[PDB]
This record gives sequence, structure tokens and C-alpha cells, in this order.
Amino acid sequence: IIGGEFTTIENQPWFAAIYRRHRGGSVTYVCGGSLISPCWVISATHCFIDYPKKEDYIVYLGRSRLNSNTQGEMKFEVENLILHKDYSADTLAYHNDIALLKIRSKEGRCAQPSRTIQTIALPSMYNDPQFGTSCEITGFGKEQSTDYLYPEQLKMTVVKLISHRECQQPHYYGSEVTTKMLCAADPQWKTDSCQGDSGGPLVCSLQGRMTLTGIVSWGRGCALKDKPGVYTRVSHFLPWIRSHTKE
Amino acid sequence: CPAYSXYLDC
Ligand SMILES: N=C(N)N1CCCCC1
Repeated sequence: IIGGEFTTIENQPWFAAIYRRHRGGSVTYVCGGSLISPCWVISATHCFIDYPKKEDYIVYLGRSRLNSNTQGEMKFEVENLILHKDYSADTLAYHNDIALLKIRSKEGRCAQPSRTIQTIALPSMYNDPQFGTSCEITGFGKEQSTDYLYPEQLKMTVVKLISHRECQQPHYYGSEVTTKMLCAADPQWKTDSCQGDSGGPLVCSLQGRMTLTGIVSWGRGCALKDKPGVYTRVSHFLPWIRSHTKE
Repeated sequence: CPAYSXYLDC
């Protein structure tokens, strides 16, 4: 997250932290996700596609820091890793960039909701706020494009939803943005999701409900002039979601 | 001038 502010997991209790084991045994952060029910985290396929084996992954919930423990945190194994059958990666964009991780502890348990661990609500189908609505993004992603490291402390910032017509203008991304995607950016282009933020929540308050509007998916650099961040448009994947979660 | 998500201009 470029710019924005530091935060803690109480702000964003559904934020999931996803890591990948190695052979040598060392563990690296992969991507964020969002806890949509006690057993299910949602995230982005492009995060997993290159190492798609479930046993490689660890999910923490309740976590405010990247590489040190947070009191009250819970650690999960990945019981099922569901990647979208229609994923594609093109010269720019990822399509159908959505993934579900079924989590279960060494104890055989899903999450237990706490002050630091809560679920976030799914939108109503095909229902999204108006362009210019201000929404929040959260992640352990880079603070600057050129950084070599990720921040140890969770961040968030606010961005505004962009109209399709605006995003699909050749000035911006053109054809690359589809109806299954949302754009969002800061008016001065000074705050944004970046590398390591993928799969995390775009949360808007539609009505009075904090609602999971998007999943951080792609964009050219970060906090860059005419280059918004692009997010999977969750309200266009409900059937995929529920079908893969009714189980 | 290759573009990849995330990183930079080209
Ligand atoms: N918000 C944009 N600029 N991103 C988010 C996805 C990873 C890097 C680029």
C-alpha cells in the first residue's frame, strides 16, 4: 500500500495473511485474502497459480504484523485451494482472478471469531456503488514501488471507484478492463495497492454494511498517473462463490 | 519495453 496509514487487524478483522512454505522450511508471504465465513477465505488465483499445491500454504487470521506474531492470532492449513477454471493472464491483466481457500487448523477447526477475527459480508449481486465512492484497501504490500522489502505493519488507504468508461479509455487501460473488473485510484494518484497487496480486500460501505466489493488483482506499477488499481468485481462472481462454498 | 503488473512503468 503506497501512502495511506498504518493500521492494525482490529480495523480489518477479516484480513487474511497468506504464506508459502519452502523445501528448506522457510516461509514467505504470498498474498492477502478475506475471511468470508469461518472456513473460507477469498483471494486471487494469480497468487497461487505457479505453486498450486494446497499443502504449500499457511493462512493467518488475527494478524497485524508480517513476520512476528500478534497476540490472539490463529494459524491454518489449507484444506482446499479452489482456483477459478476461467483464469487467464494476458500481456497486462489477469482475468477471473479469484480463489477460495478452505482453511482448517491442526486441530481440525475453522476460525473462531474474536475482537481480532471477524467475517466480511459479500455484496448483493451485480450491486456496486457509484463511481467516485470512496473505498478502503488493506495489505502488507510494498510502501513504494522501488522498495525491496514489505512493511512489517499492516496498512490501509482509501481510493475512489472509477467508472468503466473512464478506466477503458486508451489513456488508462483501454480494452484490458472488462465488466468483471473494478477500477479505483486516488485523484492525485498518490495512494494505491502495490506488489504484495494482491488478493486483499477492497471494502466499500454500501447501504450501512461493510461489504467486500473487490479483490486486489492488477495494475501497471503502483500509484502511477492514468494507471488505476484493478480489482476483481466480487458482485459478478457470487454464483461461483456460493457454488464452491455450499460444500 | 515490457509491462508486468505491479512493479513499474516498463
Ligand atoms: N494498485 C495496482 N497499482 N497494483 C495492485 C496489484 C499489484 C501491483 C499493482
